[PDB]
Parts: sequence; structure tokens; C-alpha cells
Amino acid sequence: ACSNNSIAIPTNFTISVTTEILPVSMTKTSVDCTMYICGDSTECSNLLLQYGSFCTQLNRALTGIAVEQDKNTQEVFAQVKQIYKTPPIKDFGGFNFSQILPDPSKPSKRSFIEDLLFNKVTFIKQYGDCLGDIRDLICAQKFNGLTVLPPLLTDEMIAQYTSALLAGTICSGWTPGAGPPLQIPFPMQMAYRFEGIGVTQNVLYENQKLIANQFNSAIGKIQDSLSALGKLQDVVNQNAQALNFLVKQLSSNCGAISSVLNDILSRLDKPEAEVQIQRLIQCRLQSLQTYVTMMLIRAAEYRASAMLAATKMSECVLGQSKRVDFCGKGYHLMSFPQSAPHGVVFLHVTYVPAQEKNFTTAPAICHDGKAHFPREGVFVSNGTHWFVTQRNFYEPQIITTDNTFVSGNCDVVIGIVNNTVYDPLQPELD
Amino acid sequence: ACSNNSIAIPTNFTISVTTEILPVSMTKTSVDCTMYICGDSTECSNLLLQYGSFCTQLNRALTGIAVEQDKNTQEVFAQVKQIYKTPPIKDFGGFNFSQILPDPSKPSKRSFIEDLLFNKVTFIKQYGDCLGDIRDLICAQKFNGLTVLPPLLTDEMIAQYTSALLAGTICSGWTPGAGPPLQIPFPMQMAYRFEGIGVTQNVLYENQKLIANQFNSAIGKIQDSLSALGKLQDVVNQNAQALNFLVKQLSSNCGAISSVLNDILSRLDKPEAEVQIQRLIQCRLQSLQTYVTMMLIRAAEYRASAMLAATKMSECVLGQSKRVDFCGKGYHLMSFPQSAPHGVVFLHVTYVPAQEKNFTTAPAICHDGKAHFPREGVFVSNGTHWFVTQRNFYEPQIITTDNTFVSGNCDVVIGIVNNTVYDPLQPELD
Amino acid sequence: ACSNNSIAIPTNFTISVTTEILPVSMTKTSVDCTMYICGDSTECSNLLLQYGSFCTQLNRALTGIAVEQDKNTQEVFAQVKQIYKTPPIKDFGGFNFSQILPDPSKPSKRSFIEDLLFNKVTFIKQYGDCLGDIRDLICAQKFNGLTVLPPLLTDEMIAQYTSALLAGTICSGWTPGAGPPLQIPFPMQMAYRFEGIGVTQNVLYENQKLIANQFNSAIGKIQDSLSALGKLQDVVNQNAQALNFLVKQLSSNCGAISSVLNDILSRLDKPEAEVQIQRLIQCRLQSLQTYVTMMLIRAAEYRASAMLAATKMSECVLGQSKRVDFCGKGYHLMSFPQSAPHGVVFLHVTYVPAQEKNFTTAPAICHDGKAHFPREGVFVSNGTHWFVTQRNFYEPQIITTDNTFVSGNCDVVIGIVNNTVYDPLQPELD
Ligand SMILES: *[C@@H]1O[C@H](CO)[C@@H](O[C@@H]2O[C@H](CO)[C@@H](O)[C@H](O)[C@H]2NC(C)=O)[C@H](O)[C@H]1NC(C)=O
Ligand SMILES: *[C@@H]1O[C@H](CO)[C@@H](O[C@@H]2O[C@H](CO)[C@@H](O)[C@H](O)[C@H]2NC(C)=O)[C@H](O)[C@H]1NC(C)=O
Ligand SMILES: *[C@@H]1O[C@H](CO)[C@@H](O[C@@H]2O[C@H](CO)[C@@H](O)[C@H](O)[C@H]2NC(C)=O)[C@H](O)[C@H]1NC(C)=O
Ligand SMILES: *[C@@H]1O[C@H](CO)[C@@H](O[C@@H]2O[C@H](CO)[C@@H](O)[C@H](O)[C@H]2NC(C)=O)[C@H](O)[C@H]1NC(C)=O
Ligand SMILES: *[C@@H]1O[C@H](CO)[C@@H](O[C@@H]2O[C@H](CO)[C@@H](O)[C@H](O)[C@H]2NC(C)=O)[C@H](O)[C@H]1NC(C)=O
Ligand SMILES: *[C@@H]1O[C@H](CO)[C@@H](O[C@@H]2O[C@H](CO)[C@@H](O)[C@H](O)[C@H]2NC(C)=O)[C@H](O)[C@H]1NC(C)=O
Ligand SMILES: *[C@@H]1O[C@H](CO)[C@@H](O[C@@H]2O[C@H](CO)[C@@H](O)[C@H](O)[C@H]2NC(C)=O)[C@H](O)[C@H]1NC(C)=O
Ligand SMILES: *[C@@H]1O[C@H](CO)[C@@H](O[C@@H]2O[C@H](CO)[C@@H](O)[C@H](O)[C@H]2NC(C)=O)[C@H](O)[C@H]1NC(C)=O
Ligand SMILES: *[C@@H]1O[C@H](CO)[C@@H](O[C@@H]2O[C@H](CO)[C@@H](O)[C@H](O)[C@H]2NC(C)=O)[C@H](O)[C@H]1NC(C)=O
Ligand SMILES: *[C@@H]1O[C@H](CO)[C@@H](O[C@@H]2O[C@H](CO)[C@@H](O)[C@H](O)[C@H]2NC(C)=O)[C@H](O)[C@H]1NC(C)=O
Ligand SMILES: *[C@@H]1O[C@H](CO)[C@@H](O[C@@H]2O[C@H](CO)[C@@H](O)[C@H](O)[C@H]2NC(C)=O)[C@H](O)[C@H]1NC(C)=O
Ligand SMILES: *[C@@H]1O[C@H](CO)[C@@H](O[C@@H]2O[C@H](CO)[C@@H](O)[C@H](O)[C@H]2NC(C)=O)[C@H](O)[C@H]1NC(C)=O
Ligand SMILES: *[C@@H]1O[C@H](CO)[C@@H](O)[C@H](O)[C@H]1NC(C)=O
Ligand SMILES: *[C@@H]1O[C@H](CO)[C@@H](O)[C@H](O)[C@H]1NC(C)=O
Ligand SMILES: *[C@@H]1O[C@H](CO)[C@@H](O)[C@H](O)[C@H]1NC(C)=O
Ligand SMILES: *[C@@H]1O[C@H](CO)[C@@H](O)[C@H](O)[C@H]1NC(C)=O
Ligand SMILES: *[C@@H]1O[C@H](CO)[C@@H](O)[C@H](O)[C@H]1NC(C)=O
Ligand SMILES: *[C@@H]1O[C@H](CO)[C@@H](O)[C@H](O)[C@H]1NC(C)=O
Repeated sequence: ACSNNSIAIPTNFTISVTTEILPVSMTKTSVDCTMYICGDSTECSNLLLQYGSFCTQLNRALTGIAVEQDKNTQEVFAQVKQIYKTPPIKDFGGFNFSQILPDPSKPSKRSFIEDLLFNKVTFIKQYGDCLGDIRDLICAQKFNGLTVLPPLLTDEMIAQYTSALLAGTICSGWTPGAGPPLQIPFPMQMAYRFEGIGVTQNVLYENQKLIANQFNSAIGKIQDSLSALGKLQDVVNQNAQALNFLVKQLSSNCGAISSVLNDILSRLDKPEAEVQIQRLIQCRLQSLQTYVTMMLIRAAEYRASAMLAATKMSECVLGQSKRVDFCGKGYHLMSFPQSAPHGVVFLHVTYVPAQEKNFTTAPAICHDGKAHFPREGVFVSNGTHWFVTQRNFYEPQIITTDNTFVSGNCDVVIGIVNNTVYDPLQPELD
Repeated sequence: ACSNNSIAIPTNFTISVTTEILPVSMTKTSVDCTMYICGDSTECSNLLLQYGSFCTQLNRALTGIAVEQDKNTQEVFAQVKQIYKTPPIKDFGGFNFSQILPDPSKPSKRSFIEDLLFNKVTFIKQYGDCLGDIRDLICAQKFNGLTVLPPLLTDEMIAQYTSALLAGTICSGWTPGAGPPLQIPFPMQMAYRFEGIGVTQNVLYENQKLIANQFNSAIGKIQDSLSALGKLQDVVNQNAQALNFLVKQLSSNCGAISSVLNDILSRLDKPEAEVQIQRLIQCRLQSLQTYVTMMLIRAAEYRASAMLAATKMSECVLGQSKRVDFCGKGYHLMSFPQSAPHGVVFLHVTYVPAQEKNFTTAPAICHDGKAHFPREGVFVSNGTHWFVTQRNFYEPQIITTDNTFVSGNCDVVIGIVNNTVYDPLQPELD
Repeated sequence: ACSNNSIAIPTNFTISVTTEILPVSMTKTSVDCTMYICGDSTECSNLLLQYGSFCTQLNRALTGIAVEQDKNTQEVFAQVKQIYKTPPIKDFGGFNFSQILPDPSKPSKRSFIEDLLFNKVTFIKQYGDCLGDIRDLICAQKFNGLTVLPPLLTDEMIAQYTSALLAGTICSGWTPGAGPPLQIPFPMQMAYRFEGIGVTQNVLYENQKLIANQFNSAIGKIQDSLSALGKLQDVVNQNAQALNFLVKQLSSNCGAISSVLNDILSRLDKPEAEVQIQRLIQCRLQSLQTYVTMMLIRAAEYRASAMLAATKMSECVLGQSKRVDFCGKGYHLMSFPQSAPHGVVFLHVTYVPAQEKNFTTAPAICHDGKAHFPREGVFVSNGTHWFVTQRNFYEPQIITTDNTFVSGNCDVVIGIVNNTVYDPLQPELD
């Protein structure tokens, strides 16, 4: 049976790394509603005009989406204006960051891990294949008005932004609480990260070798850990399917003698063709409207993700959020962002307690008619003596008048025990 | 008239409980577009195929929603992997939790309060009535392709999750800052919750009886307080209305001689029936598309709520958020989650100051040419003497050299007063 | 080259003000689907009924949006129940708030800045022009079923709410951590805002004149700084465009002999008119459905913004969020909300470090075989002597036994230096 004076306190700990993947953006596309609905046909074009402004409005809606996609990327990545140069030391206290930092030997300045992500995530190809030089109208005709737009920010630009966000200000002064995760005086920076989670400084300095070894090992595990990227792979598959719908639907003779305008204008009287053409226009218009509606709703989902990604970057990467399970499970220490196809990947570094054991505890200690409360932390018994220590790491200290405060009375507190508080001044007087 | 040296400090306080209700999920449904649009008719089916892939795509969209609904529930509740057993003490320091914990005597292991919520919130019935054994195709035909899907997680499973989230780790070691709201050494756990809002430990230990009495009373009020659940009742009513739309619309002869396929095929020539059938297909398709669009938009709303509910659970239940009015109005102490039909209910426990009175204050005290600033809290005057105390509870202490720090000069600070700081060492030297 | 013992510490600072603009709400509108689709025509009305409940459902959807718009406003502004009176001092320690507080001499009780916003942001007019007395049906007919609804809360009411939120509780007791940004004992309130960002109290009291001067200057800059409000101007333009779509589309003879019902009923046989009318109904219905869909999606965007605005108000205005870049860039001190057309404007006051210089640092100091760690802050070298100071403002203090704690050993910490720790008791013993 469990009693009401038993506290579990960790005697050891480990450092772990978890991965979060967010779908910041999606491929920018545009559909020319006039070319999609009507091909090389004057009769179709004139009939389409008689249906009013539906076509024009749809172009507007899709354009707005394409613009938002660049806004999303900028809000997430364009937060730092640093250039980012090259660190001439390559040693941050035994810590290995060579796998998260840009590799100078590569064509594209990506880190090893970023490259793993890049080569993992796989209509758009066909459009890309018809182009290469700068003929967009030619391809648009081949693809029935469906075109693909370039991003505002290229892969190289994003890599530069993440290099600035991750490290940036390596050289020219450490900023303990006002800058990127990676800076030269790393051992100290960490000391003020442990403190931020209720772990005193000595814990880091006395265990630098163990901690660095655990950290370096954790990174290696991430490379093998990386399924995994299905969350971003889904982005491409979902968008490709939507485009496939538009293309296939053009072959549907929606109550029509055919799906080909030329086979309606030919071998058919004027008013007969007008009716058949109108039927195809009505169906193709309905199809396009369905597509656009789906894109508007989907785009909203990606916008929400982009906002979250930007928020987490500010609070997890360029800060130390204390929100539970917000920057990963456990006690947040830091985050190292990485670029990825259509999204951002965060490597969250957290502190995890280990090897807990229950010790006997008490509310307060009665010294001489007065109740002494712990200034910080808890009181624990090792079976023969009472000590005062912290909650996130077991390290008993002698209970003295400088570790407690006095309030109320011995006869008021219920869980009061009889122990002795040490007065450090008496030996100095004598 | 008010002066510029008047600070209001609470001399008393109360503990209050507020209720938050969130619509985490909605009933999972599915519509067979082929059966809905076309019944037992070959002619209708063939004509529907001529309209392309519209029907297929709509099935896809609705299926995606049904899946998301289980994801939403899992993100909110499936955060803890504890089993949750039975506490053999039933006494947490005079605190009564019998009304929030599962009742062993019930068929369904719900708490008393959970049961109140369960029996408060009230097409779906009719479908449920035709089934009972496992005949789904038979009902689907009766209900024109409209069917209802079961949840991944049953009510019993949710009750178990909330039991783990609320308490879970009652026996086998208290985890002061790394576990559920309810653990055996409750009086102490609370001490470190009061501290978390700037209220020193003695406040709790000297007032355990009053605090427990207020807490127990507050819970009783909640039972009578529980309108109230309209927020979740709306979920059922909104969804039922949407389904009613689809059913009723089938009776609309949208520019047709009838709304019954059999009355079109009968007493009508082949090409005449084809036209009339196409008109009904076009209308029924438009109706179904309207329905699906509404479900996609609505589903997005519920997804946002589920994400918020999950976030609050992590930060309010399995932590102590300091975000203002995030976990309820006042100073957050803890939260006790409860299950509910189509949602989650949070009972937020907050600290509320009472019986404030304004005292005269000052920036700093001049002792001997040097300005002494409060180490923590404020300086106050009782009319004849100056004392130092905290801000969230009035408890005057003697101003000593250990309660202040020295900076600047007496002649620099504007709101400087002439008082005396007590030096605790002199009596020891003499 | 940079070394691994260099810390940049600010020797000066400035106070800055940034502006955030949020689109809380949008104009409430309603469309009478029956009047829009069918004008003064019995034949059109009867044919519309034959299409079922589409028309009715659309009215429902738009109504729901109009209601949500008032909910959005209430959640953001209706958080405080104070009356707000008049401060008879007009002096908060040299700080000038006359430009953010309501001006008693104006017809509408707005602040100067609020008035700048009001007169900056510019179908709806035409409807507003036909009315003035309370004839809504007359205008509705003139505008083809398109009407405009009044807000629940008028401009005056909002101004009163923001006056309560900004100041409210000026007279009758200061509430250091439980009330609005503006209260009489401002110099002290600020002291506990600087402390909240790791800046000790003396920093404010010794620099009141400089700080007040910077603050007052910053406000003047905002007036000239106020493009700018494009974010809210877009709200009107986007909504106006959507309404223009509905109006223009009524002129489209969507496969019809005309767009005028009277020109179809006249000079045409009964069954011929029925067909032509049905074509117009189908197009006008499709147009209305398109409009409503766009409004539902757009409304969701504004709902998200309203929720964010309300959240920030609680955490930024009625609190001191520590979330990075959440309440503005830099260290958050306070926020002063202002009303605006269709939205809310926040003036964020932040602390920004200035004039940094790198000092030489070290992990710990070895005194006599034992390692002394800083109780708070960092150790720095001025080139000849070691001092201990804080991180957000350079102010060296003598390193004493009361500024450090002892842990581990001299021979364990790597970055250990040989310095002397001062013992303050020896001079008292002698
Ligand atoms: C805390 O846990 C770590 C990891 O288990 C312990 O480090 C291991 O110590 C053993 C014995 O010296 C070595 O053989 C292993 O190689 C170490 N592992 C690693 C990754 O270095 C550490 O000793 C434990 N600390 C305490 C106080 O028990
Ligand atoms: C940091 O990690 C990198 C990558 O794991 C290490 O580089 C590898 O070192 C081994 C051993 O010499 C070689 O066999 C591999 O071929 C190297 N890989 C690459 C990509 O160069 C690097 O040595 C580690 N540095 C430290 C200080 O631990
Ligand atoms: C609780 O801690 C105390 C202090 O470390 C332990 O007492 C010491 O035990 C060591 C090892 O036998 C002796 O060399 C010291 O002289 C003892 N000091 C004192 C003041 O007695 C004590 O044994 C521990 N209790 C338990 C159950 O482990
Ligand atoms: C803690 O110390 C107090 C004070 O010495 C103890 O209380 C006394 O106990 C004796 C023996 O039962 C009584 O005769 C005295 O009258 C008590 N004095 C008071 C003021 O109560 C107390 O029992 C000790 N507690 C423990 C656990 O040792
Ligand atoms: C703080 O407020 C509480 C609640 O009003 C006070 O508790 C009451 O005290 C009176 C007088 O002893 C009793 O008759 C009531 O029954 C108590 N109420 C409850 C719920 O127990 C408490 O005394 C006040 N504290 C102070 C210092 O004034
Ligand atoms: C905790 O609350 C429960 C429910 O209010 C209390 O149980 C009730 O006790 C009264 C008085 O004996 C009975 O008349 C009711 O019939 C009981 N209700 C139920 C559901 O059992 C319980 O006694 C309270 N326990 C404590 C320690 O306060
Ligand atoms: C301010 O507090 C002081 C200290 O409690 C009060 O002075 C004491 O008053 C009591 C009751 O008359 C006396 O028994 C003590 O001897 C007094 N102590 C001292 C040092 O004078 C003082 O009266 C309070 N002032 C007001 C206005 O309430
Ligand atoms: C606080 O103490 C200071 C120092 O004793 C007082 O300042 C002196 O006041 C006398 C009388 O007006 C003057 O003659 C001295 O020249 C002043 N000395 C200085 C350095 O200013 C001060 O007035 C006292 N304040 C209060 C409120 O008692
Ligand atoms: C911190 O920066 C402020 C602003 O630059 C300095 O204030 C200026 O000081 C000069 C010299 O006395 C005056 O001529 C300017 O008019 C002041 N500016 C303002 C706005 O008042 C301040 O002196 C600097 N502090 C330190 C220690 O260097
Ligand atoms: C606070 O700011 C207001 C507005 O800038 C100041 O009022 C202006 O004062 C100047 C100088 O006397 C006049 O020329 C302007 O016409 C005034 N404007 C208005 C709207 O009244 C006010 O004096 C400032 N107060 C303080 C203490 O700085
Ligand atoms: C580091 O700070 C110390 C203490 O202020 C400086 O030493 C003082 O310098 C002043 C000006 O020359 C002398 O009047 C004091 O007597 C010195 N005090 C001591 C203990 O030497 C020291 O010069 C500063 N070092 C540097 C490089 O600026
Ligand atoms: C800090 O003080 C220690 C202790 O005096 C110094 O260590 C000694 O240095 C001398 C000279 O090299 C050696 O002969 C002793 O054997 C060392 N003693 C120990 C325990 O190591 C240390 O060198 C000093 N460091 C600095 C930077 O002054
Ligand atoms: C609860 O604590 C009291 C006081 O120490 C003790 O007497 C009682 O046995 C404890 N309960 C259990 C089940 O151990
Ligand atoms: C608590 O004590 C029990 C009994 O010794 C033990 O089985 C359990 O593992 C302890 N809890 C922790 C966290 O060590
Ligand atoms: C503001 O404080 C000063 C200094 O104590 C005082 O002289 C003045 O009367 C106070 N103002 C009011 C209205 O009381
Ligand atoms: C502040 O003082 C006035 C005057 O005595 C009083 O009416 C008011 O209630 C006091 N404020 C508080 C919070 O007690
Ligand atoms: C890093 O710190 C060590 C120890 O003080 C020093 O010897 C080394 O030169 C420093 N590295 C650089 C590049 O200054
Ligand atoms: C760091 O030192 C270098 C070299 O003197 C200097 O150029 C740089 O400005 C310093 N960093 C800061 C923040 O002052």
C-alpha cells in the first residue's frame, strides 16, 4: 500500500531528441478558366460570356491562394536578417553539430540531415518537363489551361534562412537570452537552459562529458529514425489527385453527344451545337467550381499550419517555451530547425528524468516551536537524516537557516516533523 | 480623491471552480452517392456514369471527414498510457473527489458528475433502430444511401482515458511537477501550486480546513449549476438538420414531372425519360454537393476545437499554465477533466483574492544615505509603521537587511521615505 | 577571430512602441434568396418552390454568419465591466497618455489616435443612403433582396469598452498584478514590469526622466507612422467586391433569351417561358450559392482573427505574456488597445537593449578548492577585476558569498578561474 509521504525524485537523466514535421506550404498553381472550359472555339467562348462573371471570379479566387502560399513561407522562415558565415572552430565543448549545419562541400548548401529529408519526399512533372527555358503559353495549351507557378523563395534561400535561424550569430558576441540556439560559448548557454527548467548550474558543468555523449548519440539516432515523412508526402499526393480530377473530367460527355467541341460543331446544326456546347460548359464550369472550393478549404488548413510553425519557431527556437508538450515532451531545452520540401522540420531537444526512487517527505520541520519551510524544493529523509533538495534532480543539502524561512507555528502545521536546523553563524562567533 | 501611493492588497481569498465545455467531435456519417442519386434503376446508373467522376470524388471527401473525427478524439484523450487502479485511502487531506472520480458501483464506470452530463445531452436514431445486430446494406437502402458509422473509441474507453488523465498515478510515487492533478500527498502538491501563483507555502498549511471546505462546497455548486450544455446539444441539432435536408430534397421534382424514378420510366418514351432523369440527377447531385461543402466547412470548425481542447489539456490539466484567463479567470491552480457526449468538459480550479483594502505604499526606503529596495513584494504602511509583504496576500513582515537590496542613493529615488531597516546580526555580536 | 569566453551585455536601452492591427469583424449582411432569384413574378416563385429547400437553407447559412459577427466583437471587447470615469490628476509621473485616452471635448469620446484610425479607413453606402429613418422592405426591393444589418454594439459602446480595458480602474486602489495597464501609481507599476523581464527595480527609478521622455516621444512617432491600415481597408474592399458580383450577375442571360423576367413572360408561350425562367433560376441559384460559399470560408478567417485578438488582449493587455514575439518584438512591458473600424489596434510597449559590448566571462570562480557559481546572472571581467552582474543591463557588483552558491569542486569545472570571493561577515567580527 502507498502512504501519503512518498516523493519520487530522479537520480539520473538523459537528453533526448524528438522530431516534429509541419506542412507549411503547398505547390502554387493556376487555372485559366477560359482555356479550360473552352479550347480553340469562338462559339464556346461567346456562349461562356453569356453566363456572366463566374469564370472571372474563379480566376480571382485561385490567384489569391497562390499569393497566400508565399506569405505563409515568409512568415515562417523570414524572421532573421543575419547573413550567417563560417565558424572557424568546429568545437562547441565536445558537442557535434556537423550533421545539422550546412555542408560547404555540397552544390546546395544543405546539412546532412536536411539532405536526407530532401531526397525522401517525392501532372506537375509533365508541366515541368515541357518547360526548362522561359513557352508557358505553349504548355498551358497542351495542359488545357492548367499551369504551375514558381515559388517566391527558392530552396537555396530557405537554406540560408534556416542557417541564420539555427546559428546565425556565432561570431561577434554571445546573447544569452536574445538570439539563435547555436552560439560559441555553448557549455554556458546550456547552463542557463538547465536553470530555466529548475535544474541548477552545477548539474551541467559536472557532467559535460556524459551530456555531450548523449546528445551526439541522439542525433545519430535521428538519421536512422527518418513512413516518417508521410505527413509531407501526403501534400503532394493530395494536390496531384485534385489536378487529376480536373484533367479526367474533361473527357466526360455530361449529357452531351461528345466531350469534344469539334465533334459537336461538326455534323450538327447551329442551334443544336449551341445546346450541346452549353451542356458541356455547364458541367465543366461545375467541375472547376468544385475544384476551386476544395482548394480554398484545403488552403485554409495549410495557412493554419504555417501560422503554428511560425509561432513555434519564435517560442521553441528563438526562445525557451515553458508550455507543456508544446516544444516536445519533457522539459524543453532548445530546438534546431531544418528545411524540408513543402514544410519545416524541428528537432526538439528535451531533458528527461531517469532512475527515480521514492523518498520519505514532510511539509515542514519544527525546530524550536517554530515551523521552518523550504526556501525552494522539498524536504526528504534518507532513513536516518533529513535533507533539503530540489525536485528535478536528487542532490541532498544540509538543512540550514539559509535554506528555509520561518512562518506560523510548530503546533499549526499538520505534517510537521522534529528535526534540527543548522545555524551557520555560531561557529564564527566562537 | 485618489492619491498616487495607494495599493490594494487582499486580506482573504476563496477557491472557485468554473466550467468549460468544448465540442471535440461530431457523429461520423457517410453517404453512398450512387445509391442516393440513383435507386434501383439501371437507366439512372448509366446516365450518372456519363457525368464523370463527381460522385466518386464526393464519397472521398466525406470519408476523409469521418477519419478526421477519430483523429480529433485521439489527440485530445489519448495522451496518457496509465491503467488507473483503485485508491484504498479515499482521503486526500479532507478533500472530497468522490464526485469526479469513477463510481465502481455503476455499470458504466463514470463519475457522478460525468453521469449528469451524459444524461443531459440528447435520422440517427432511426438508423440506430433498424440495426442492433450486424444488415447495414439493408438499412442503407431503406435510408437512401445515408448511413452512420461507429466511433473508434467507445464511451468506456474514454472514461478510462479520463480516469488516467485526472488521477492515473495515485499509487507508486508522487511526481510534483510531472504528472496528473490527483496524487496521494495532496496537501503538499497544493503547496507547490500556491507557490506557482506567488502565494507562499504557509498560506495553505495554516488554512487547510478552510480551503478544503471551500473546495468541497464549490464542487457541490457545480452539480446544481449544470442551458449549460447547450454548446454540445447544438452539435446534434446542427448535424441532424443537415441530414434532414438531404432526405427532404429527394422529394423535390426539380423541373421534373416527378421525383420518383419509376414514374418517369413508366408512361414515358425512352429519350423523354432520359431527359427527366438527367434533370433529377443534376438536382440531386447539386444537393449532395451542397451538403458535402457544408460538412467540410463545419468539420474544420470542430477540428479547431479539438486542437484547442488538446492544447488546454496539456497546459491546464497536466501542467499549470500562467496564461491569463486561459485556464479560467483568476489564478490557475489545477484542472479536473471530465468526459462528455461529443466533447470534453473541464473543471477549472482557480484562486480568487477577497476582502481587499488599500494601504499606503512607497517605491523605496532610505536608511542611511542609501536606498533599500524590496527583494520581493511591496512596502506598506499600517499608519504608524512600515512593513514588507507580498502582493497576493496580506502578511506584514519586519523590514530587515535580508528582505531588501541596496542600490543607487537616497537622493536619487523620488518616492523615497525615511524608515529604519533592521540588522539581524548586531544582537548576535552583542 | 571570436573566442569562447565573450558575452555581449547592453549598457543602455530604449523603450519602443509597435503597432498591431487585427480584422476582428466584418459588415453584417443578409440576402433574401426568394426576392433575389425571383422579383415581382408569381410564375418564377412557383417554379422556385419546385426546386425544394435550397433557397431556405441558403438564408439559414447567411443568417448564422451575421450572428457570429456580433459574437466575435463581444469576445474581443466585452471582457471588462468597469464604467471608467475621469482621472483628476492628468500626471502619471511625467508620462503622457493624453493621446491614447478619450478626449472629453469630442462629440464621440475617442482618443486622438483612435480618431486618426477612424478617419483613415474608408453598395453599402447606397443602401445606407436610401435609409436614415426606420422602409427596409422598400430598399430591399430596390436592391434586389440585398440588405445590410446594424451591429449589436455601436462605436460609442466599443469606445467605452476600450476605455475600461485600457484604464478603467484608475481611482480606488492599485492592483499590481490584477487589472488594466493604466493605474495611478504608474512609476511603481512599471518597476514590477521591468522586474518581470529580468531587469531590477533600480533601473527604472534612477532613470525615470529618460524613460518618460523616450515613451512620450515614441507615441508621437506612432501618430506620424500611421498604407499602414491597408489590412483593415482590405476588409471593406473584399466584401464590396463580393456584393458587386451578385448584383452584376443578375444581368447575365445564362443561356436565356433575356435576363429580365418580364421580357420572358411577355411575347412567349406558357411552356416556353417556364423553360426560360428555369434557366435563369438555375443560374441565379448557382450564383447565390457561390456567393454564400465564399462568405462561409471568409467568415471562418475572421473568426480565427477574432479569437486571436481576444487571446492577445487577455495576455498582452491584462497581463504580461513572456511568449517570444507574441506581444511584439523585444521584451514585453505592456499594451494599450485602441478601437478601430472593423477591428482592434494594439500599441505594444517593449523594452529594447542598446549599446552592447562584449566582456570576458567564465563558468565559475575557484576560491579555495571549491567552485562558486553565480546565484543569478553572469560573471564578467573588466580587464583587471571580476564582477557579477545581470544579463539584460550592465551593472557590476562585488562578488561576495551572498551572490554565489557553492557546489562540486574547483578541479571539476573546466572553465574555472582564480579569483577571490568576498566574505561580508569578517569585518563585523573584527
Ligand atoms: C546515468 O546514466 C548514464 C547512462 O546509462 C550512465 O552512464 C554510463 O555509465 C556506465 C558505467 O560507468 C558506462 O559503462 C556507460 O558507458 C555510460 N553510458 C554512457 C552513454 O556514457 C551514468 O553513469 C549514470 N549516472 C549515475 C550517477 O548513475
Ligand atoms: C561529428 O559527426 C560526423 C558525422 O557522423 C563525424 O564524421 C564521420 O567520422 C567518422 C569517423 O572518423 C568517419 O568514418 C565518417 O566517414 C565521417 N562522416 C562524415 C560525413 O564526415 C565527425 O567525425 C563527428 N565529429 C565529432 C567531434 O564527433
Ligand atoms: C543519511 O546521510 C547521512 C550523511 O551522509 C549518513 O551518515 C553518514 O554515513 C557515512 C557512511 O557510513 C559516515 O561515514 C558518516 O560519518 C555519517 N555521517 C553522520 C552524520 O552520521 C547516513 O548513514 C545516511 N542514512 C542512510 C540510511 O543512508
Ligand atoms: C517534537 O517536540 C515537541 C516538543 O518537545 C514534542 O512535544 C512534547 O512531547 C512530550 C512527550 O509526549 C509531552 O510530554 C510534551 O507535553 C509535548 N510538548 C508539547 C508542546 O506538545 C513532540 O512530541 C515531538 N514530536 C516528535 C515526533 O518527536
Ligand atoms: C475568510 O473568508 C471565510 C469565508 O467567508 C471566513 O470563514 C468563515 O468564518 C466565519 C467566522 O468564523 C464562520 O462562521 C464561517 O462559517 C466561515 N465560513 C466558512 C465557509 O468556513 C474566514 O474566517 C475569513 N478569514 C478571515 C481572516 O477573515
Ligand atoms: C463526498 O461527497 C459525497 C457526495 O456528496 C458524500 O456522499 C453523501 O453523503 C451524505 C451524508 O452521509 C449522504 O446522505 C448521501 O447519500 C451521500 N451521497 C452519495 C452519492 O453517496 C460523501 O459523504 C462526501 N465525503 C466527504 C468526506 O465529504
Ligand atoms: C502597526 O503595527 C505595529 C506592530 O504590530 C503596531 O504596534 C503594536 O501595537 C500592539 C497593540 O497595541 C502593541 O501591543 C505593540 O507593543 C505595538 N508594537 C510597537 C512596536 O509599537 C501599530 O499599532 C500598528 N499601527 C496601526 C495604525 O495599526
Ligand atoms: C530623511 O532624512 C534626511 C537626512 O537626515 C533629511 O534631510 C535633512 O533634512 C533637514 C531638515 O530639513 C535639513 O536641514 C538637512 O540639510 C537635510 N539633509 C539632507 C542630506 O537633505 C530628510 O528631510 C528626511 N526626510 C523625511 C521625510 O524625514
Ligand atoms: C542612453 O541613451 C540615451 C539616448 O541616446 C542617452 O540620452 C541622451 O543623452 C545626451 C547626453 O546627455 C543628451 O544630449 C540627449 O538629449 C539624451 N537623449 C534623450 C532622448 O534624452 C543616455 O544618456 C544614454 N545613457 C548612457 C549611460 O549612455
Ligand atoms: C501631451 O501630449 C499632448 C499632445 O501632443 C500635448 O498637447 C499639445 O501641447 C502643445 C504645446 O503646448 C500645443 O501646441 C498643442 O496644441 C497641444 N495639442 C493638443 C491636442 O492639446 C500636451 O501638452 C502633452 N502633455 C505633456 C505633459 O507632455
Ligand atoms: C575594473 O574595476 C575596478 C573597480 O572600479 C577598477 O579599479 C579602480 O579604478 C579607479 C579608477 O582608476 C580607482 O580610483 C580605484 O581605486 C580602483 N579600485 C581598485 C580596487 O583598484 C579597475 O581599474 C577596472 N579595470 C579596468 C580595466 O577598467
Ligand atoms: C589556481 O589555484 C590553484 C591552487 O593554488 C593553482 O594550482 C597549482 O598551481 C601550481 C603552479 O603550477 C602547482 O605547482 C600546484 O601543484 C597546483 N595545485 C593544484 C591543486 O593544482 C592553479 O594553477 C591556479 N590557476 C590559475 C589560473 O591561477
Ligand atoms: C497517511 O499519513 C499519516 C500520517 O503520517 C499516517 O499515519 C497514515 O498511516 C498514512 N496512510 C497510509 C495509508 O499510509
Ligand atoms: C515507489 O515505491 C514502490 C515500492 O518500493 C516502488 O515499486 C515504485 O517503483 C516506487 N516509485 C518509483 C517512481 O520509483
Ligand atoms: C501624488 O503624490 C505626491 C507625493 O506624495 C503628493 O504630494 C500628491 O498630493 C499626490 N497627489 C494626490 C492627488 O494625492
Ligand atoms: C480604496 O479606498 C477607497 C476610500 O476608502 C475605498 O472606497 C475603496 O473601496 C478602496 N479600494 C479597495 C479595493 O478597497
Ligand atoms: C576557447 O577557449 C580556450 C580556453 O580559454 C582557449 O584556450 C581557446 O583559445 C579558445 N578558442 C579560441 C578560438 O579563442
Ligand atoms: C564583439 O567584439 C567585436 C570585436 O571587438 C566587435 O566588433 C563586436 O561589435 C562585439 N559585439 C558586440 C555585440 O558588441
